[PDB]
Amino acid sequence: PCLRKYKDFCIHGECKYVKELRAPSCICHPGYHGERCHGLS
Amino acid sequence: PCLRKYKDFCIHGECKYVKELRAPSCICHPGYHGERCHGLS
Amino acid sequence: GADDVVDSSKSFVMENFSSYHGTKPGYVDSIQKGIQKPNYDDDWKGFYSTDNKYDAAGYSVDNENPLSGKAGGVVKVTYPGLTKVLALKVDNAETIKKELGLSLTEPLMEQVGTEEFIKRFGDGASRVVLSLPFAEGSSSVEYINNWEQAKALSVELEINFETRGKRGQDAMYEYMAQACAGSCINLDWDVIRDKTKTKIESLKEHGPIKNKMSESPNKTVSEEKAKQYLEEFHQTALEHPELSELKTVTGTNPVFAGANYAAWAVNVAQVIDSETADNLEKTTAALSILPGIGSVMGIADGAVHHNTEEIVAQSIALSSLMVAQAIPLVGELVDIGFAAYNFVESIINLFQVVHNSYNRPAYSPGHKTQPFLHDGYAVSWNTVEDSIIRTGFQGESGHDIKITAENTPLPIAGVLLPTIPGKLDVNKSKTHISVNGRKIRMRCRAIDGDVTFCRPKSPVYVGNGVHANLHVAFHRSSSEKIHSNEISSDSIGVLGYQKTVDHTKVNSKLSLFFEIKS
Amino acid sequence: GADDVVDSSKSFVMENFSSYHGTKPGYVDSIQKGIQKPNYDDDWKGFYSTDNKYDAAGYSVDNENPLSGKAGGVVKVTYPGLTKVLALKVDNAETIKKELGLSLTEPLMEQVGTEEFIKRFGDGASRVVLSLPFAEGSSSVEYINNWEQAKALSVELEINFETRGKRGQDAMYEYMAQACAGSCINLDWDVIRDKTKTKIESLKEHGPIKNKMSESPNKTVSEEKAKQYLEEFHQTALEHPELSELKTVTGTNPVFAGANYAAWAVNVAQVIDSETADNLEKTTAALSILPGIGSVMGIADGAVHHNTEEIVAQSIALSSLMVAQAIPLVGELVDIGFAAYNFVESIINLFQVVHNSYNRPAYSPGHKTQPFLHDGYAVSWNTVEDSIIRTGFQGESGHDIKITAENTPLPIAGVLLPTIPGKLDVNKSKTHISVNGRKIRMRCRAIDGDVTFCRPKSPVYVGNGVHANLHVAFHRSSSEKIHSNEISSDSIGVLGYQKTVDHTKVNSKLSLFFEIKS
Repeated sequence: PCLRKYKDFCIHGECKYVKELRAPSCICHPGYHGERCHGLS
Repeated sequence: PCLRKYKDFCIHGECKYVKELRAPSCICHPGYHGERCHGLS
Repeated sequence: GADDVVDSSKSFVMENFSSYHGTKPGYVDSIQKGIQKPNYDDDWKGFYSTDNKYDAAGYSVDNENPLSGKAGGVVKVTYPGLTKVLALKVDNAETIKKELGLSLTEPLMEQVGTEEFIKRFGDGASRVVLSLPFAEGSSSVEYINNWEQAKALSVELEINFETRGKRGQDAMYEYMAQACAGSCINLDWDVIRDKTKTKIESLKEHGPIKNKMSESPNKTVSEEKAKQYLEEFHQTALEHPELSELKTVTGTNPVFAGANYAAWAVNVAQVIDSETADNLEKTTAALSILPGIGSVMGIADGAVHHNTEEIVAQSIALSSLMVAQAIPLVGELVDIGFAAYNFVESIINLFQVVHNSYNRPAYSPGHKTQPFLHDGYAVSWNTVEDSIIRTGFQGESGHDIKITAENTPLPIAGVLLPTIPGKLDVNKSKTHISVNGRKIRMRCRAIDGDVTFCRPKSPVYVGNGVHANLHVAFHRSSSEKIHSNEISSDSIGVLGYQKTVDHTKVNSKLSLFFEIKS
Repeated sequence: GADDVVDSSKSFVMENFSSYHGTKPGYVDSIQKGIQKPNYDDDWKGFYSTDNKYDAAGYSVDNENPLSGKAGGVVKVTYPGLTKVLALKVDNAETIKKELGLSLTEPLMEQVGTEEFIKRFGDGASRVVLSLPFAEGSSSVEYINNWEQAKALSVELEINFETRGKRGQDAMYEYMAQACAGSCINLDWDVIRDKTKTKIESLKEHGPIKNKMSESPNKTVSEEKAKQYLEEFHQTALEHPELSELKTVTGTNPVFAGANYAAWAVNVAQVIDSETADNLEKTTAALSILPGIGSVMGIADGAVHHNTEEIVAQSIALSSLMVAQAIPLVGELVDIGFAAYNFVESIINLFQVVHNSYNRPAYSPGHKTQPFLHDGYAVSWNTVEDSIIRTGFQGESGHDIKITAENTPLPIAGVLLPTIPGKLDVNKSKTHISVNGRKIRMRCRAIDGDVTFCRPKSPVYVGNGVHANLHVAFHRSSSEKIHSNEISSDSIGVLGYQKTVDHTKVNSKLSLFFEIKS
């Protein structure tokens, strides 16, 4: 689902659909934060 | 000034005018909180 | 070093050591005959009990359907003869074995069952039971029994929830409410179920309600326009005599506003679908990750305001009628059946979970290491010891308070320090605030003999990326202990920016409550 | 027990021990000839220096007018021969004397100067200097010299701010900016002073500005109606070509909205009066306890967005023109002279204080014990060790994360755990969240090999009076250390309620950043 629907959602992170909660998530790369891993700090 | 102007401001606390900041303050009694020491916890 | 992993103060030997165990449904009768055996740390394989029957109760739910299953029960298990309870300072088996000099190549609980271990650490008892603090934030402990030694246990029943055949998990939570009812919310959910049902039907058969129900566009619409309908429906619905008491306890607090019930109704409509709406577990599941629930629960400011069966019922009833109006405007299912059915059941369950949290002992904002969150700031004692002001000796003590703010730069005007002349005065020179490393001294001054006020020499701002540590230094001239009557205030008032509260310009007060000891 | 109060790792002996000292104004030349002597703890009487010249600089302001005085300078003081730096684990003199076996009936720093102490703890040196951590949140240390031993010091000048004759404390802060400029805000305040002055006059002589200045009711009005004027004046003023760059960097972030400059302008108008408006110390004093400053400073989200002389100047200029419009509407003084005069000076000083905070090293939200404050929640590592994930060994480790919310009951859907298979995996059974004592187990599941997701078995809410502790347990199967390239994410994602971010339903992510070590 990250391929099709939630593509490009995650900025500085890897998209992972969390089935249980029925929503995508972004595993922020080192130092980033945000639902979409938009910011550093 | 707590006598005249800021009377009854403090609920569950003792009024003390803080000269430096030019404003009253409420020293909350044990367990109370709030600018006016309105609540317990 | 046994003294390094064994908390001897909490270790002891006793005759007829008894504890409690949460029993899943379907195992209530069977477990009453004997304890029988059926992770990444093979060491903790064992039968687990607790010193608290109410905590034990919590563990009586279907592990299959954990959110909304039915409850099993609690049994009291006792060991015949003598039992050594060895409380542990750590829960790392490897570290425990090293310090206790054991086989690092075999599981921990199995070594705890060998006679070698029962001889050495047993201090006489027939068997040993490990004891670790139940959890962080609790006084209860967790008892870890060796599987073999545990067959020796004598199982006697304490309570059987399934036997009460009560809806959902009512029996279970009614039991837990006893913990405090010796705030303390002890409600009768049967009554609440009754009243809710009665009110939902009364609202439905009310002229104005039906009248407003017609003004409903009835087909999907933007959520912006949906809220506006629900808010209007709300104001109207709240006029109904049955909900008189809700209209009253609701008009003051913003959390309980109609806009809040409206946005809640819409949230629910947006996440429930035909699949979900059919299953109790699936529903309660969706509902539980939605914000704004405190609005219908009447919970805000550290208190459960909807403390009665009557008001609770009225809130749920209103929430259910609203959810029913919301569904066609943004949902996608069998429009209403859910609202009076599953929604009520799930929401009732969530109320029970949160009420249970408030009945449990806890440290309020500003106590021990709990943060006090107000006006954008977040302050708290650096450590538990900092929150404790000792007395009965002549001398100093220092106290660190972590301070920061959520985003934009917020000021710290100064700090109000309660004092007891002779026994507790401010050490004007050992007292400062350091902002990101910058140690800033403070101009202190006894306003009264009851409170000193310290103000930073250079301006102090905290925010995202700018933290500070306020270091209050106290001095004692008398070696006499502070007496209760003397304590005129038990908190330190950190002052933030200047606001206008009820017509008077005052500074944001962030409180750090302390305890006088020793 | 000397090992109990003396941090030997940080203790050492060196030839020509040198340190820095902040010199108040008027003492720059005199101190360059020799260190000479002139609280509730008589023990710490002594000459104080620091290992950091920039921190030392901070202490060069008039103790009389601490907020906005002028700067003195920094001198480097050196001890001839050998000097023993005895770093201390505590700052309680009484406790130090006991453990160091000294005269409990005489001051501490005086015993530190006696040959007896210099012999025993001196390890050879001619004198001893006490060393304590400068402050909480810093790497710098504070050197406490004995008054007698300190005459032996050789004073050499490092910097003289007063000699630069620069406005306010510009010289001083320009110096401190060097600390990072080897974010890092290194501005030229002279330029900013120029540009601001030029822009204020340009705005004043602009048609539309004058045009709007006339629509001003010019006499006291309600603050509700005042804001509306200032907001309109704002939109208009921001159209001016000189402020082009501000109009751009301002249109996105809400903090920088015209409503924010408007409410700020009004706050200022309300607290400044003829007395205050005349004095620089008194003004800066009033201004510093007002909220909303980040709006004119362009500071929000952990960043100083107004990073250039040009934008800084434009913001101050606009803020000054607005303050001038605000004064007649709710103030009570000589209507404008202040706005272009004292207001600019004070505000410039506050900018400098906050910029200095961001240039200093600090832990961001979610790092070490710093809380991460988002969507009403407040989470953070229980202790610094918890934020550190060790590697290079086979075995477990546990990690506590304090979680809570500001007011109403907020949910915790579950938690996302980054993993490196074989070196770092979740111990599904040693992992749980305890809410007010209630230990709740979690259903974990490796979504990928890169992240496991754990969800609480029973619903979890936190709020005012309802706190929780998430305990993440890690397991290592390989004794090989995790390598940098392997680390695909350095934080733990605690998920809150479900919101809608840029059209997609996602859960509030609260991040706890960690460090892999050992």
